[PDB]
Amino acid sequence: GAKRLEIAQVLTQNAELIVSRAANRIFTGGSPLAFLERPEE
Amino acid sequence: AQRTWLGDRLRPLNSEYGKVAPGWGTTPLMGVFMGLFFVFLLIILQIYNSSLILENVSVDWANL
Amino acid sequence: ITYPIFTVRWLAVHTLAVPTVFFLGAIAAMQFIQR
Amino acid sequence: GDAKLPLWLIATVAGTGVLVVVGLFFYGAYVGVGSAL
Amino acid sequence: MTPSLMNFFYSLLAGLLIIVVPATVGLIFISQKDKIIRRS
Amino acid sequence: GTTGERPFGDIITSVRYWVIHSLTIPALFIAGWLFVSTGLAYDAFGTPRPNEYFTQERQELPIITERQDSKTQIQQFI
Amino acid sequence: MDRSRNPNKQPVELNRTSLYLGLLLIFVLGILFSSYFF
Amino acid sequence: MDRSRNPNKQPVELNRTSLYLGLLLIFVLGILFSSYFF
Amino acid sequence: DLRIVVVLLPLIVAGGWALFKIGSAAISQAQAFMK
Amino acid sequence: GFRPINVSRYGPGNMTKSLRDLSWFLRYTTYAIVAGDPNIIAVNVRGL
Amino acid sequence: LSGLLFLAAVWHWVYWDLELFTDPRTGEPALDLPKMFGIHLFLSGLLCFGF
Amino acid sequence: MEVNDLGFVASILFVLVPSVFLLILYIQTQSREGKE
Amino acid sequence: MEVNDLGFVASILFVLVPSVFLLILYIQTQSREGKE
Amino acid sequence: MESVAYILVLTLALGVLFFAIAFREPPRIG
Amino acid sequence: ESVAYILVLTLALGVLFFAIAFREPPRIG
Ligand code: CLA
Ligand SMILES: CCCCCCCCCCCCCCCC(=O)OC[C@H](COP(=O)(O)OC[C@@H](O)CO)OC(=O)CCCCCCCCCCCCCCC
Ligand SMILES: CCCCCCCCCCCCCCCC(=O)OC[C@H](COP(=O)(O)OC[C@@H](O)CO)OC(=O)CCCCCCCCCCCCCCC
Ligand SMILES: CCCCCCCCCCCCO[C@@H]1O[C@H](CO)[C@@H](O[C@H]2O[C@H](CO)[C@@H](O)[C@H](O)[C@H]2O)[C@H](O)[C@H]1O
Repeated sequence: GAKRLEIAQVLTQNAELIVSRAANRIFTGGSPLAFLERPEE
Repeated sequence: AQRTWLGDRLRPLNSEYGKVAPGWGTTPLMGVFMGLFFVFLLIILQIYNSSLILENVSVDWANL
Repeated sequence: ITYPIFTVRWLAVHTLAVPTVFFLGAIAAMQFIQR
Repeated sequence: GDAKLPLWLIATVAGTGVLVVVGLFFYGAYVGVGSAL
Repeated sequence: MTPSLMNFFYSLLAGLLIIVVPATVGLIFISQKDKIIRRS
Repeated sequence: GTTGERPFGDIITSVRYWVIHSLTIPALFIAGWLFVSTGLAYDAFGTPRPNEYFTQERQELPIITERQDSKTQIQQFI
Repeated sequence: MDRSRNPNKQPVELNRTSLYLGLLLIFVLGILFSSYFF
Repeated sequence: MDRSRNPNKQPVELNRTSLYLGLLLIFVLGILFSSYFF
Repeated sequence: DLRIVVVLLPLIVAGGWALFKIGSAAISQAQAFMK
Repeated sequence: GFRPINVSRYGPGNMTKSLRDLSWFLRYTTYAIVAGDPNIIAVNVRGL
Repeated sequence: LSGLLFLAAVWHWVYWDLELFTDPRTGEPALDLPKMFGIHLFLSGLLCFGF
Repeated sequence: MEVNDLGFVASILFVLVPSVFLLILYIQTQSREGKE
Repeated sequence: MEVNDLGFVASILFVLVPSVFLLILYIQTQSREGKE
Repeated sequence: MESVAYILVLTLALGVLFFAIAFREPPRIG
Repeated sequence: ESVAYILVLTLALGVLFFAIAFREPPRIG
């Protein structure tokens, strides 16, 4: 579980970048991550 | 919001607006193309002043 | 209480004062010499 | 340090130190290489 | 090589070597020593 | 308000400033005296001496005729 | 293909006293430059 | 001796299409009379 | 070129007084910011 | 037979459900990693 | 040409919001400038190489 | 070619100063229409 | 007496056509208040 | 001189011939 | 040729008169 938290502790701060890697291959006309309605603090 | 035949061929050229490269980006590629460009501007300013005069240039009215 | 000795302003005030009184010693000597 | 001395006193001797080096220049217009003498 | 090109080329040596690298090393190797504190 | 460093009325009030300025600002003053009493500013900077304007071969108020070379002419102008 | 109405075009608000500044400024440029046009 | 406010001064109502008639009428008088001023 | 030698001799006694009289506190200020 | 879809033909109200799913596909992946069992991925995806 | 420029100049004054000037994220009029700089200059890059 | 030397003064004030009189009076009506 | 033959065209359009521009915009503005 | 004085007032009359056709106000029925 | 100044000078003097009589009176609020 100490290793399993470290996998989440690499993915949680990298999740905002990883959708911009993901959505940029399936979407063309607009820079999509800005269209993401992220949950606010 | 009026669709034309014109505007359905350029809306993929103007579909996105704030899509942006990540943090600090391709800045120093643009920096080293700038520093090559300022040196190129500094060379041609003294080609024309005859202060980096070379052989067989002779910036003068003896020309073609 | 305690302040640092050298700072940016120690270099800001010495520049245009080290070439001031070295030039003030220059100009005060040139009137004593003559043609 | 506690060796502080009244500024006003050294306001004089820096001020007349300024006064003698601009008073020497107006002496220098009247003898020397630019005086036409 | 021409005697006015290399007299210009020695400037691009010296205007680099005196002005630029003692600005860059002369800024970033003192700002990285005196780092500001963000923890308040 | 404050800046972080020592104020100016706290500097000159300190006697440690005047031990390093009883022998230094006269020392930089006398170095300017020797820059011209030895005549080094005549040689290092390009100032003509006040006997060496006009030579026996030259009374004709020197100016630089040609921009392109401009370095053997001053040595010809002495 | 079909017209609409603009959600735009704010009007202009040149004041009474600001007319006097602009009318004077053209007339000093009138009495300055009319000699040079002759 | 003391001022007041007018119970008067109706404003003017020159139409958009009536501008076109007046602008055309001056311009046909422009192209008519400019030969005679020369 | 002996005359350049005598004119920098007040330049080097300027900094030569700067060594002995303050500089014990300067190395402690050079000990500052952990570098 | 796949082509990448354009946003202008798709719709902004149609894609605002789309882009939050892409975070949600990995948000439940980060949930399942610390949960130690991939059951929550393998039960909220069947027939999606 | 300036007559054919002026007749096209009066066309865009009466017709705006031609589905090209807004983002899909909301309906406010806003146009992408750096993607358009790549298509302005590529036409000027073609036209200098022609010249 | 001969010319009267002053018609270009005359037929530039004959065309403008009644038309900018007329161009003054159309704008005011537009403001009134607006109700501002 | 000599003259440039065209300054009276030039310095009658230099003074008028910005001032009747300015005289358009005051009567633009002042007629908005007045309770239509 | 005079030759541009005719062509000015001609094409300024012709400009209103374009403007009154296109920018006629719409008549509304009531 | 000569009455083009005295045209435009008296318009410059005329606007000096109209700024003294017909100024906007500044009302305190
Ligand atoms: C690289 C750009 C460039 C440059 C330098 C020139 C230069 C020239 N053209 Mg030209 N031209 C170009 C592009 C360029 N052209 C293109 C793309 C077209 C097609 C539209 C034309 C079409 C054209 C025609 C039709 C004609 C010319 C003419 C001319 C000549 C005179 C006009 C002049 O001085 O322009 C100088 C222009 C510039 C200096 C603009 C450069 C803008 C730069 C990129 C701005 C960036 C500088 C930057 C802010 C500085 C900081 C850098 C660094 C210090 C950090 C000259 C030889 C005319 C002529 O009479 O000669 C035959 C002529 O008839 N050209
Ligand atoms: C092809 C067609 C060509 C047409 C050309 C038309 C040109 C138009 C140029 C008009 C300029 C008119 C200036 C308007 C003036 C004006 O608009 O009022 C003053 C104006 C007031 O601005 P505010 O912020 O108060 O805005 C309130 C609004 O009501 C103003 O519109 O301030 C300025 O505009 C500053 C710039 C002009 C300041 C000029 C004052 C200095 C000169 C003083 C007088 C000279 C006396 C000299 C004594 C020797
Ligand atoms: C010292 C200063 C000198 C300054 C001089 C200023 C002079 C001003 C003179 C302006 C007159 C402008 C006319 C306005 C015209 C105008 O105001 O619009 C038409 C106008 C409409 O009146 P209405 O009853 O509709 O009123 C509605 C209001 O909005 C009008 O103000 O009817 C008339 O005024 C009739 C008289 C003019 C009719 C003229 C039409 C005939 C000519 C047609 C065009 C010619 C084509 C010829 C083809 C070959
Ligand atoms: C090239 C330039 C090099 C020259 C540099 C020298 C410039 C500085 C000049 C000296 C500074 C001016 O000196 C100014 O004197 C006043 C006296 O009223 C001081 O005022 C001081 O008064 C007394 C000291 O007895 C204290 O109680 C007080 O707290 C303090 O403010 C100011 O703090 C100082 O700003």
